Amino acid sequence: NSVQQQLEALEKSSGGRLGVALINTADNSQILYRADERFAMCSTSKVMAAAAVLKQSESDKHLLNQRVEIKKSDLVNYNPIAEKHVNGTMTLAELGAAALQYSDNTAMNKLIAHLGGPDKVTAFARSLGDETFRLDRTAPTLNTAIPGDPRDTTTPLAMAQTLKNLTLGKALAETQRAQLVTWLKGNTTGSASIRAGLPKSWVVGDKTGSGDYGTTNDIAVIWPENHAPLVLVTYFTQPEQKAENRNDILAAAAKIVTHGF
Ligand SMILES: *C(=O)[C@@H](NC(=O)/C(=N\OC(C)(C)C(=O)O)c1csc(N)n1)[C@H](C)NS(=O)(=O)O
Repeated sequence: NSVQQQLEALEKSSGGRLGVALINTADNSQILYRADERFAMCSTSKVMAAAAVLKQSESDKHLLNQRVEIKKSDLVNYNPIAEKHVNGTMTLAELGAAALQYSDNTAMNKLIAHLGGPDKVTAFARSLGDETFRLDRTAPTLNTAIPGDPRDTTTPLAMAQTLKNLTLGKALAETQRAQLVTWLKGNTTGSASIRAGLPKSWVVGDKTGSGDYGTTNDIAVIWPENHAPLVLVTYFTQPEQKAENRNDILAAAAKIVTHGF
């Protein structure tokens, strides 16, 4: 059956709602499934916050090494890196690395605070031509992922387009683009998500997110060995608040849409 039929069948088996957008940069073709529907981004939103700081750094050569004080009161629900630095400092670069590669929620919050609040992350997305993205809350409440809640949402297509712009395209000056890509490639949290649906030796940069309603997300740039890059967003969410997360669904979707590549 067709790729579309395969995705529909995956969603049917899934017990939830699947959103996929793949951009094949070889020919600019797309594989879209519920790609204009809103999903809670959860921690995939951290890419936008880190990139907003990278944009600022273009015009401030001291920004990435700027010290940020980490206090006990900054710790939240999940902060494996920031907890190592309580009573000390981390640089903005180190906070970007922790936010993206470990999904440290304290690090995300420091990025947001530095920028001046969630609305400034939204403004940065808008500056990239993304009319869809919105950040409304800090971590961890940005991961509540309540069905139909527009807060902290985007669509798979909007996020795939913006991720392509960020990592391979026109959003950031070169040094900054390269830094974002280095961060994403070194992600530690994505083994069982998109990466698990791909050949083991393909190079991937990604950012995961998991929240309530079993909301299980991953956004990736994928470099095949003999082909142009693919940009892939896989979002998944479920009807019940305490549903288990389902990274296996994301891996399955990735395998479906990258077949033949
Ligand atoms: C981002 O998506 C972020 N999610 C959370 O902080 C929530 N749970 O995360 C962990 C991994 C601890 C979990 O047990 O699911 C969460 C659930 S409900 C709520 N308000 N927050 C995590 C840290 N990012 S990820 O990339 O590791 O998924």
